[PDB]
Amino acid sequence: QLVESGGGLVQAGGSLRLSCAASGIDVRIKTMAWYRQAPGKQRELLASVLVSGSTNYADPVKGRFTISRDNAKNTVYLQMNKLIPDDTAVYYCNTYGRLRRDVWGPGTQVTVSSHHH
Amino acid sequence: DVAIVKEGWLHKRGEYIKTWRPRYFLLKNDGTFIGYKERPQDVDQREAPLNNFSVAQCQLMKTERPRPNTFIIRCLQWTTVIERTFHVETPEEREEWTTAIQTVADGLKKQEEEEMDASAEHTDMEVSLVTMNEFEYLKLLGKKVILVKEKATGRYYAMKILKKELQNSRHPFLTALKYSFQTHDRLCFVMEYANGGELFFHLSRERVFSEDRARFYGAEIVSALDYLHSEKNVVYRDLKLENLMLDKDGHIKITDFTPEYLAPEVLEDNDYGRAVDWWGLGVVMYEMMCGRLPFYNQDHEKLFELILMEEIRFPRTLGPEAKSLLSGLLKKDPKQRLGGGSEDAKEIMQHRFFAGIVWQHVYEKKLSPPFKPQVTSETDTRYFD
Repeated sequence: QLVESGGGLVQAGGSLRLSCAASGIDVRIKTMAWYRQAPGKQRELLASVLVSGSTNYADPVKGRFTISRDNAKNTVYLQMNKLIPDDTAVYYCNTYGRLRRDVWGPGTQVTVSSHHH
Repeated sequence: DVAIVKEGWLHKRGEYIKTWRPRYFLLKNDGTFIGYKERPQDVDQREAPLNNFSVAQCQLMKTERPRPNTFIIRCLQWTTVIERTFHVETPEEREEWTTAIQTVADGLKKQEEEEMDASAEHTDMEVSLVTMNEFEYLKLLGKKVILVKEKATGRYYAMKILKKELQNSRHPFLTALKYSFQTHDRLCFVMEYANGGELFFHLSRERVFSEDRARFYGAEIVSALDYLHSEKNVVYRDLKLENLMLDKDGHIKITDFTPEYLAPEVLEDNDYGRAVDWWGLGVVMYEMMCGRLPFYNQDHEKLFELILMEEIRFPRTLGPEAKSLLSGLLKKDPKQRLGGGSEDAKEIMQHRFFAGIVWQHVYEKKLSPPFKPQVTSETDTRYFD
């Protein structure tokens, strides 16, 4: 079981940190990755962290997002800096096995607004 | 940390001889399913096993044939999928064994999927990731081998097509499997085509080969077996006269398009080893130089019992070097058989029968083929019955 949290409404240029809390499975010995699904776009990979700690990032998030693992909390974080409105999506976290079985958590909604309405 | 999950005596049905062999099998948590002649704790662990199986992805079936309390397992031996039949004295003992094997097998699947989660790379975390339009049909060779010509390059090949029911090995005396593709119902093997015919029919028409002619064929076979053993660490297993063909120039091509060939250790249900290839070489070279099999009988019970118990008689026409080679290759104990030692093929290469032969020259096809097939073209199928 994977539980995403930490999302909400933030302003352009702000920041957020999402958390992927695991229970029943051990992220310390699993390659962990973050994803996002836009309103009308295909779900895309954003960042992954290997068991060794090596990280890889996709093009739209390089230099803005940072993936990290907290072994003590059995949790994987996604630090989201330099946010822009195009980052609006529901973000997901997953292992490899759950990815190929299409097993996904509820995800956490991230809304980046240009201004307060 | 490998540990024994269950061990005990099982009766394993012979695969060729109608018998049940008592064996002491150890089932370990890594899936190894290993059978000995005696309990390892009774012989101070100093004896090698007779059987090495793996119950990974196994299938289990309980049955009352031929005997009550029988179970059948379809498991693996290294790379080959096999099927073995076991017997125990009570139904409760069979339930314990089938449950223990199945529990180990399920634990191995979870370990596997745990391992894939740990070794998944960044590309593996993405959300998503030859054909018969090529090649031209020409003729037929087997009963379903067909002769094809590649549309793109214009090269000829023999395509083996099989209904759904040694890839990277290259050697001058081995048939190269060049392409391998499949459909929803068929498997396709595009392999090189040796149109010189099967040695089985060439020997059948000549009755007997001279010792020189047999020395030519044997030397090229030894060259290929040395490559498979030392470079590919593979046992060919299926060395027989029917799997020996000639190319257009008369050189050997071991192909893969017969109880009389079975080595004694295989008849007694021990795992295949390198020495079974040298036994097979002994049988084919005996056939070539004598014009008949060393052991033969219509009753397969007699045949297997001749192979296991009776001496090979050599005709008086055989020279002493030829008799020494055949006697060494056809030793019943694989540990005493020529080529069964650590040096493997070098034991045969240094035998007096091959004296004066430069084995690098054999590899380079510098031996003189004693018979040149009269094939007019690469489409000439005159040598296919």
